[PDB]
Amino acid sequence: EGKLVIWINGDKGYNGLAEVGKKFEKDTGIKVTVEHPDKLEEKFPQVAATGDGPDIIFWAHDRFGGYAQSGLLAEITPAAAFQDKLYPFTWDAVRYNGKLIAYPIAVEALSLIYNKDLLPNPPKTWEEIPALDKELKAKGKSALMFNLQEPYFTWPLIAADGGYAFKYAAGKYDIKDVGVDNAGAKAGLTFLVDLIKNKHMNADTDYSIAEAAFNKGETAMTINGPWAWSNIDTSAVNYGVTVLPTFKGQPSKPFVGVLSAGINAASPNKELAKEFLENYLLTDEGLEAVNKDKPLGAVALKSYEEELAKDPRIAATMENAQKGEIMPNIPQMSAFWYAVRTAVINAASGRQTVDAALAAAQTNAAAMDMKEWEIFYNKIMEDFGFDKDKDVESAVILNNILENANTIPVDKLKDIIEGREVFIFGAGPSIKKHINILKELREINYKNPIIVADGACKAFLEENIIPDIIVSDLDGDLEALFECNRKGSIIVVHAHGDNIEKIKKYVPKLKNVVGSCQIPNYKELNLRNVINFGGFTDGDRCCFLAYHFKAKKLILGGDEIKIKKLEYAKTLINYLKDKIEIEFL
Ligand SMILES: OC[C@H]1O[C@H](O[C@H]2[C@H](O)[C@@H](O)[C@@H](O)O[C@@H]2CO)[C@H](O)[C@@H](O)[C@@H]1O
Repeated sequence: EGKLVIWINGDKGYNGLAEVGKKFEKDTGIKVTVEHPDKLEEKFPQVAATGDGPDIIFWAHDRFGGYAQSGLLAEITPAAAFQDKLYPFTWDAVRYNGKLIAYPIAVEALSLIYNKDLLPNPPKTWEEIPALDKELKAKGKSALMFNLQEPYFTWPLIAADGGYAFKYAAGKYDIKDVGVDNAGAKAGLTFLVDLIKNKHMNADTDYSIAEAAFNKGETAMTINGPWAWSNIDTSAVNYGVTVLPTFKGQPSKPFVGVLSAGINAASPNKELAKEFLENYLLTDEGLEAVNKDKPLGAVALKSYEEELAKDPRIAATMENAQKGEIMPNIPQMSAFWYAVRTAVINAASGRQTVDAALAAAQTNAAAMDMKEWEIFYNKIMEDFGFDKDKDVESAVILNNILENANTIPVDKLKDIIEGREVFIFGAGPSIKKHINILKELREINYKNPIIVADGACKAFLEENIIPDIIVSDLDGDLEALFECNRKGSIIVVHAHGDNIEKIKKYVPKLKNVVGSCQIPNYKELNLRNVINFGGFTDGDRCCFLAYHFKAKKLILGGDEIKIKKLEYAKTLINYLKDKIEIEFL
């Protein structure tokens, strides 16, 4: 690793980035290898978490906040002379918790691309597209085709009439205020699902299918970004780039991306990556070498944007950009994108209704997703030596057992845990002291939810306080638990590679059970009786649980492999201290 490895998406001008790398090698003899693996935004966090991966990563800024909170990105500290060369708003896109975590490259915004020969007057509104499609279908052509597998391309329509991802409240994105299932979101998605049902589009259209059909003159319109103009030029189709159509009188609001280059925190060539990006790529000569391969958009480098801003296609990119919103860079963006992706794919295929698709996305958009959990998960698994495959087998087993015996619906805990000051109790030393604080606090009518770890069951019975929820792996004294379970307590049973025995044993004899697993696949495994809210120990898992179900504020009242679990606990508890009030007792 005496050289530079660079990762950028396959739809970008990586050949042009290689040209810059060749010049870097020419002057410093440092070989530069540009790669474009599939799903690089998801592969990088995995390879980087261990110390592997490229030296420089390229992607829209929206993923970089999750990379930084995981500690995967070195902090960039360019001289003020260099920062002044880039627009300040592009720097803001890559600032996370006051630290710049990447170099901004170019502003990406989707635009409407139309065939002038097939359609010299592109439509101004979505509503008039169905009439245009049947009209074009009389000539063997379609009106519109674009990638329906990535929510990036359908979000402009979903957001036109009021849809939003996370409310921007008082200078901060409120991860609790998600707007993917409000009136506007449903309206936008419905119009898109109607387009499929009415045969104006196919739910199967993906990137390649849409690009092929448009560049072959089969469809009159597509929706894509500046990177796609290069292939359209080669296809000889006479195209134009214009403003996206309006929906219900309101403009389409595409999430605007800023292509950014992050430096791997484990890379041993940090200073080399710094000089390459600052002195080779982010120059008029360097950005253009990339731009002539595949257009970047509105570049962040001021000197080079003055020339591109004259291009009418770039003019439309910014007009569409000004009507949308720069994406957040917060770590929860990964969860939002998965939620919307699944909702669209499910509502498009008809396999699920628009109402239920968005309602499911609403829950899991703000819910912690297995993206910042992949980091903690495997870190804990090999640190203790747990068998990753056994966490699978136990999670699956737990699910099948709950399919036919004595379940409680998830939203009944949502009935308890919401807008309330939930009490979380571990088996700590001050349990009796803090339980005394709570009792005299509950004795005065401040009677709000109570979630307790397994080892605290008997510690609560003795004061005749029946916990509302109990998080347990069914390891120790189960008698105290069982008594609580029928006096009202809901039991959240957690799957453990070392607990598969007692799962099959004690579960069927319990009432009011909800499933838990640590495994991060499960959603892809399509397990519907278990859930991974996040967390390692019963204590911290209680916190993820209350958080997962929209709890206002947490209130807590609780051989090295015993000391090392208490560290992951505080590690994971501090993780949520920036997402929910966490007042200790
Ligand atoms: O579809 C969700 C996806 O949207 C964006 O991905 C864009 C990216 O910004 C573009 O530069 C280019 O790579 O096309 C992608 C669409 O497939 C977000 O940047 C990305 O995080 C998100 O998952």
